[PDB]
Amino acid sequence: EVLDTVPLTEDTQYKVEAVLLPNFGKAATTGNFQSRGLPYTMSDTLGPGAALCYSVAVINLPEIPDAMCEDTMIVWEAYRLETELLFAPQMASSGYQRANGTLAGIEGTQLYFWACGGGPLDVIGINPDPERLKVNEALEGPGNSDVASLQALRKQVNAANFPVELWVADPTKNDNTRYFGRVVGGGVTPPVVSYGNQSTTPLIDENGVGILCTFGSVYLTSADMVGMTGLPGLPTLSADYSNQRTVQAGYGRFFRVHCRQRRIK
Amino acid sequence: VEVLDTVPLTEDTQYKVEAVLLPNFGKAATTGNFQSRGLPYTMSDTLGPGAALCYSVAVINLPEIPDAMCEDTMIVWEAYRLETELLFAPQMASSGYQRANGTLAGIEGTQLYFWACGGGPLDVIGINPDPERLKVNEALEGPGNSDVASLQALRKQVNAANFPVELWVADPTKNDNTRYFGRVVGGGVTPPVVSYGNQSTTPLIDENGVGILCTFGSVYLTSADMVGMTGLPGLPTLSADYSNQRTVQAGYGRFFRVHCRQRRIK
Amino acid sequence: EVLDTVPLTEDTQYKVEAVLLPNFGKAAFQSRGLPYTMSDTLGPGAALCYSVAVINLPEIMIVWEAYRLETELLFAPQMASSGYQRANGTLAGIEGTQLYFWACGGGPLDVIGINPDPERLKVNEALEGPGNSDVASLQALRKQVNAANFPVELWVADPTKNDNTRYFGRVVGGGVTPPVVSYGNQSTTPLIDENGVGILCTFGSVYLTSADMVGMTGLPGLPTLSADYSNQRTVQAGYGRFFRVHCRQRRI
Amino acid sequence: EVLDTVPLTEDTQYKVEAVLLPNFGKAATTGNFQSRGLPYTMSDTLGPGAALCYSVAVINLPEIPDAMCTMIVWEAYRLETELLFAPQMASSGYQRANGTLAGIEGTQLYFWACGGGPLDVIGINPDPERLKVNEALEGPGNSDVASLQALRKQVNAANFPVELWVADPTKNDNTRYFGRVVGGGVTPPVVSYGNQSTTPLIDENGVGILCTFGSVYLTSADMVGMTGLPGLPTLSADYSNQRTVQAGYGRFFRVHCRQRRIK
Amino acid sequence: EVLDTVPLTEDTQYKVEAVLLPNFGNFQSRGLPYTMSDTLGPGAALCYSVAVINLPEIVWEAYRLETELLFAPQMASSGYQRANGTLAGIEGTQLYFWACGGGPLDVIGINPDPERLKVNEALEGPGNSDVASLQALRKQVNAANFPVELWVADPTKNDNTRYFGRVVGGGVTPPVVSYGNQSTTPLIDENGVGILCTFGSVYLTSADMVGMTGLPGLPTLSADYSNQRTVQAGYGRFFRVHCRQRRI
Repeated sequence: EVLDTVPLTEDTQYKVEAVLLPNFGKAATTGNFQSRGLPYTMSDTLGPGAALCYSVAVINLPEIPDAMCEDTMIVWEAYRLETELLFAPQMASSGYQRANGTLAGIEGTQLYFWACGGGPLDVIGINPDPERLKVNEALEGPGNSDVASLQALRKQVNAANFPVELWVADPTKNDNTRYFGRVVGGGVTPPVVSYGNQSTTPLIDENGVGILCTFGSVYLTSADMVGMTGLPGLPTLSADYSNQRTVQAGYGRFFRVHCRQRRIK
Repeated sequence: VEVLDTVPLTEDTQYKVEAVLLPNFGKAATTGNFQSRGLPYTMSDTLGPGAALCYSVAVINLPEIPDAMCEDTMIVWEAYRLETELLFAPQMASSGYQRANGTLAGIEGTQLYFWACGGGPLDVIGINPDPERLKVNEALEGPGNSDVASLQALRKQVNAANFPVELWVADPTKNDNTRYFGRVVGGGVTPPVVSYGNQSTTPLIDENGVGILCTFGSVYLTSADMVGMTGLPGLPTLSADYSNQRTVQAGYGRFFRVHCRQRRIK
Repeated sequence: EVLDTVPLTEDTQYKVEAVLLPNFGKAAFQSRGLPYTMSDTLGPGAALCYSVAVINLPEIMIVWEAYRLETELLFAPQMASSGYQRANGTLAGIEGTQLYFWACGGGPLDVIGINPDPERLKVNEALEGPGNSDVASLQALRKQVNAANFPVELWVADPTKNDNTRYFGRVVGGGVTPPVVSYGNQSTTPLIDENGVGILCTFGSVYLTSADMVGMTGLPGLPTLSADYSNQRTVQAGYGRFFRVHCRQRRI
Repeated sequence: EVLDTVPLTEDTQYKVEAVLLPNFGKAATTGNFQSRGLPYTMSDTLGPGAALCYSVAVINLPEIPDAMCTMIVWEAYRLETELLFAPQMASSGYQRANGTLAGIEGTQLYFWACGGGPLDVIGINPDPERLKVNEALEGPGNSDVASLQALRKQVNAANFPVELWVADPTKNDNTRYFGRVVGGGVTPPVVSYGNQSTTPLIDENGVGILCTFGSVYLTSADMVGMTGLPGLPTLSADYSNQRTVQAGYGRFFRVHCRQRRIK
Repeated sequence: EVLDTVPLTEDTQYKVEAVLLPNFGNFQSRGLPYTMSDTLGPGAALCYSVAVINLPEIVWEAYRLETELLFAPQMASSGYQRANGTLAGIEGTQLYFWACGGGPLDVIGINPDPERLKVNEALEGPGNSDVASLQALRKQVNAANFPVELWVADPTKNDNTRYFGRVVGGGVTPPVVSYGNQSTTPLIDENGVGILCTFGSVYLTSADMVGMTGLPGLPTLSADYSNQRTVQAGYGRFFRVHCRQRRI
């Protein structure tokens, strides 16, 4: 039961910024912050350090004095955010394609994903080919379903080792989270990344209600796979160099989250 | 049917329901074949069951409305808005590698993204794009022999799991109590672009403010999401010798949330 | 001189539907043509022509005014139907040059005839010949699409006329370009001008014209996109183009 | 000083239509109206008849009786413009390697302008040392950058190549223009057209193009890409000496004028 | 503390124009050959362009701007590709960037491969981080030698600068450039406040890499000619900045 916002003052408003760093997770409890992974390989197995995992940040919010009074409590409500991907054009850094006599640049399959909620992101585990695709056991294994059935494995992203190839935001949950993702397929598809500091993203639902941070924190999740790359000053996009193809992630993803106070029953 | 006023909004006169429609490479009418990759599609002239993507359907029962009938009027659920999202992840090791470009192959090729929401099954037109040369296995719903959407082309409703999306098109001359949208992309190496999120919404109301009238007590959902084709994990693809392994890649599922209110009709 | 609309009743409003079928016109319906060839010559049966419908409206100076339409392209993904490309070890699909065009007017569509290469491009006698201009000059041939044999490669909607028609077209070039087709039953298209006046159907009918070339295709289950099979490439059209035209009464 | 519009009557409003034809200029005073050029060549030199030049039209407007008191002038406040073009199939040759029609592809430019005088342009040679320009065409001088020293002219003739002359954003105070460039050698073109779109020409103060010289000046260029010849191979080295620029068939303009008082 | 705008007159409003020229830190629209090496070299790598425009002697508040890229189609200028029997044109990786602020642009230095990507000493080195951590080098673009491959607008700062960038990857990607003199860009924040020019100047920054190119009339997009591939920049980026007065 959501009631009214507390009248706006300096004390009833709070904003916070964070930069989520790319994470080729190798462990649950600690991230591996690097914007390029280990070589991905042309194998049937996702390897730790090679596969891009979700990035997460949990940001504690200030205590609200006299929060509980009568049957109502006051909580922080995140009602708007700005987010931006940090990235530069890749030239000398990404190797050369002999067949086209030029720089290879970044290309291939992509994912651009962000979420903001009052708890960790609900996800579904899907193995696109449960018989043939293998997942190193240091990464969160998605179970045996290739479809998003009631039986598919469900978890929350509370750790550094959830590969983006295996875990999808769960639309049947995430009732107190907003999220947005874009996937691009193909192996040579060019990426297009835009950024700036004038755009903003509202977080309010149809009733004017944002994310209710009833656990005292705001939870951020992201993943930004820009494509694949070769190594600087070496050939790529040729059979002999497939063993060096590497995932290129964004340099980081900036968030600015705006909060106000909201009374709930 | 004359549409009267909405019933005043309360907790009891509004209802929302969720479903996830799973991909189906139909092999039979009454039982779906829920998998997100088919059997190898083949380079042949014949659509085979398990290989060809079929429409997914769900029929979702809505709550009984007590005391709904008065003389010449009744109260029914009206679906006025929906959210729908495709579930999908980037495909990397799962989709093989292309030697010629020394990199992962990923998903590419011909695509279809389709959804429908209505008060009964989706009306479709059967079209064979080449009636003389394109063959269809008898386990699948055969579209008949028209290559054009003439008055004579076969018409059916999608009431089973074995209607291939390659052979059956939403019928714009019918579907007066269904809303639908589809997007087709051609080519054999075309990259897919899929987006999803839980903030977008789709109104279902017509120019008179009237949504889908779920007069039979259920809402009918239909979908198809072919993201492209794929090779097998860790193996070479996009080369002549491995064409017999190319497989259709479907979405993992299609989410719907349907919002309903009550409407009196006369 | 256009005056006021007639007050709205059940009798002063009319809507009609039609599905125009693809036409590879041979003289003045199939969704794939005869093989197109790599040659310098457009053939009847190979080249896509405009589709036309003249739809009679009810007897009622008051005339019917079309103020809004819905239009949708009917099409399915092409997989086994379009053959395979050995070089990429996968299905070929539909690709290449495209045209998506519709018009709605109170008479036939005004067009300009253009031969893009008057010295070298040849046109079979069964098709409506565009004359000898490669530019939309005053001298370029002007006709109306009142028959089934106007090839879309040779006739372009005339923006100096069509004062009582609305039209829209999109051309995509290239030979391997992927097509993108969308359709649904919720979109709609107003037909009214700056002064609130739609199409005035002064002959007692509404005139529809369309062309939907989605690209080229090989034959089912056979190799394509290679030299040996170049003589088998065929134009893929849409299966049909749906129109719903909404009319009211207008005093002239 | 711009004052008020004249109260709208039949006499205080005027609209005019034109179709600007493609021009592969070979001389200054006379256009060369064709929608395909001579073969462009794979050379370091822009050839006359091969390089697309800007198309221009200057349209005289009606005399306004008792215009001076302040003076009344025609103000162009809105226009419609559309490209005339058809799909190119048999006309554009075949790509042997892919066993299909080549169609139109490659580098593109779609440009229009409408103003009260000729378009102001900057001359830029993208490689002053190595790119050569036939002497029948307006040479852009020796700057590869849009500096204060770059050659400046107006498009007052039929021989300004679009590869060498860019609309000048430091001038054109009484012109509106828009351009789109697409690179690459095999990029597919997308052209749309219709008779329902419109383009406003009014600025922040609601003032359009003031036609103080008694005419409206139209400028355009529509390079759709390159093409081979009908029934012949293309997109292969052996036939590269036949690759030709494909222009639009024409560009339609309808320009809407009203009367405006100025001081 | 931001107070009220000063009432509008002829005196309290000011606009200024500039064209920022491409800078391979210095003004040329094609660099030296870029090389297929592991090393960014001076004159081959595109750097940010900068202009500091002094304003007339309360501070000036830039509330609106127009910006456009100057560029022409590249045909004979960009070489020929034998494999497709036609002109190569411009293609490849791209950046289109502009910024307008009351001081220099705040940037973060990032080396995308600290172990292998090398940077010539004449260019501003980004330090050793491949991620935008608190540890990543932080600088302002106040010189002509900041490579756009190494320095990214800092979203954690730039509180008095507006910026926008677009990056396109790949080695053969076609560029699409649009321009015109009717579009405009507001610079005001949610409170109606623009760029406060508290040093009495407006600071402009830009980068426009349209792709790569071969030399005129010569083969390109083939191995033997890779040592001739060169970055193609825009011919210039125009700005018109609109200013009013604001009590501070």
